[PDB]
Amino acid sequence: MREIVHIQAGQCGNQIGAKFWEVISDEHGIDPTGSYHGDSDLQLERINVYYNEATGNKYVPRAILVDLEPGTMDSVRSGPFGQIFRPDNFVFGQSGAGNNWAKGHYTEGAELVDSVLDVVRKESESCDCLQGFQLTHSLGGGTGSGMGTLLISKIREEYPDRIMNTFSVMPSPKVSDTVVEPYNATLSVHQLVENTDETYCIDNEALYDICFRTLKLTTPTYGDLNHLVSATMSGVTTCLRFPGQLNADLRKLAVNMVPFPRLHFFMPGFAPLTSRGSQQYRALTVPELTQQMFDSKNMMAACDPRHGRYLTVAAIFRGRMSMKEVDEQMLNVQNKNSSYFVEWIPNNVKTAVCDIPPRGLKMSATFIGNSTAIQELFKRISEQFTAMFRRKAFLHWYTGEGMDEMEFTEAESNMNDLVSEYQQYQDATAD
Amino acid sequence: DLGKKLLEAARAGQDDEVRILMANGADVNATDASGLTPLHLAATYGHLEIVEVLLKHGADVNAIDIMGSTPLHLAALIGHLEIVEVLLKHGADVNAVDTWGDTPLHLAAIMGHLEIVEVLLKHGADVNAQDKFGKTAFDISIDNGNEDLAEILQK
Ligand SMILES: Nc1nc2c(ncn2[C@@H]2O[C@H](COP(=O)(O)OP(=O)(O)O)[C@@H](O)[C@H]2O)c(=O)[nH]1
Repeated sequence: MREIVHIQAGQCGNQIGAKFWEVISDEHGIDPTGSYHGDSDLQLERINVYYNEATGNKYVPRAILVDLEPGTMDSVRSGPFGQIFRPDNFVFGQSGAGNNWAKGHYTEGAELVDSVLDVVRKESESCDCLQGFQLTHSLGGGTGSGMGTLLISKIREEYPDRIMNTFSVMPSPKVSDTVVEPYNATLSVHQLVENTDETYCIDNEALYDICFRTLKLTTPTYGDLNHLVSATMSGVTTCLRFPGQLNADLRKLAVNMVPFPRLHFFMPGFAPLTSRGSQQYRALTVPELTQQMFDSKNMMAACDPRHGRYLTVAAIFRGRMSMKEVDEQMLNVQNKNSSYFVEWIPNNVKTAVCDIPPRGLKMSATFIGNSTAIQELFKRISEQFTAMFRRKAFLHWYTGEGMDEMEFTEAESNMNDLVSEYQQYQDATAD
Repeated sequence: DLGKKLLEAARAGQDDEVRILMANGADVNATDASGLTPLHLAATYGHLEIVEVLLKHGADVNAIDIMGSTPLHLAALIGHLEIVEVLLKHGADVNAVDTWGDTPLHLAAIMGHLEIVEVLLKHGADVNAQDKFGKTAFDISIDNGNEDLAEILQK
């Protein structure tokens, strides 16, 4: 297991994919044009995990970029490291969804899907040990949610033995203009619970809260968040871009993380917290690093884990520090809060350490938390949704595009059983 | 029929079929198969002067349907500030009950539209009005996860 093929679609999804490829193309040492300008070979032992090699010291990001809006691609060309993308891999539609799921799933996405499948095909025809597929998108809009879920379904029925990883973001009436979002959300969840393997959850509400209270940015722009997400992405991909025994490939990653097939919704978190282009003079230590990255003030989804219990956790520390200090603080948080861990799964928190730190930091810490508290995030949507589907607003959009209307209440019964599933494994003692 | 065209006229958002259809004697408040007036549909999907020229042509500023929703239910829920301000300017209802027990403040609160709560409360919203599940309007904010909605409900 080595090669990971990456894909970005939708406004939000393409944006965050760009931020990702920026920070990781710098950390791996690739210059903007596409030649290795690093220092340490630690950045090339597992470089093949995210780049194909065009002969001649050309590191081509094994990636694909899609949108139903013909514009979008412009924001790519202005991306400072955007020329490195392979020409064939640019597949951009020209209709546009306009915040409509069924337009992206049953209508126009149904037309561009087979155009993406062929570039994905010729991407897999040149991979030694193709791991799985790794996607970035958003749930409240039109293109990303729908066309994404359809793509995942077709890849799933053509590649059943390859890991299915998705980095999905959340709508909330704090950043979303329109309010057609509590529909596309529940649809996307309906497909994700049934077709994906791993799934990372990022709430726009959390990023707004962090940008306002911590970073003191009263007027949050739309890149202020992409910074915050790209950081977490480097943190959780460290286990796959650098060598190490823990979380080698994605299969191993899900193995120590997925207790039940459906429950696979994580709540990332990073410490410390910084704005853009602002380094840390008093860079953080260790007890504040782990004392922060397990508190809620640094989590990436609007979910207070102190209400729920952790099923599994995978902590990752980057930089140069003491190993004993790491494992000691880990177990200290564990046993001083053994009331927050399912005692019927033991050895549930796995922590690795990587040498190379992220950019702008000397010591960092990433968090990945499959908690039982994540149901609070799904009890919110099934509230914005049951309050809008009991009224049937905007249903002529979807239903008037080949969609069944009951494929909605299907998703309400599905998610409302999921909530009961996270509540199930919250009070089950080891009897 | 001449009420159908007005119903889908204020729903699709138009200036012409709300100017010279009520001119032919079209039912200004003609409903459909469950009870939506062209004011529910002009306030709902996001249209302005259709609710200013409709609410001055005889539109009931408190009309209901099969489950009990009013034009303020269907404007505080979606999130159109000016349509709730104008719908309240004519004397709408801020404490209307429907078959599931929800009030327009519960719906503007659930959908996280906060200035609609800022004006729905200042125009007399009842924080002690409960629903089919026994939760007040201040009982939506502490279960949501939104502090900015619980700050306006305790002020
Ligand atoms: N953090 C962040 N959120 C975004 C961005 N773009 C869109 N969103 C969110 O995603 C939702 C849908 O917007 P959009 O991306 O245009 O829809 P889509 O591309 O069809 O999925 C909205 O509610 C936004 O809050 C972005 O660049 N950053």
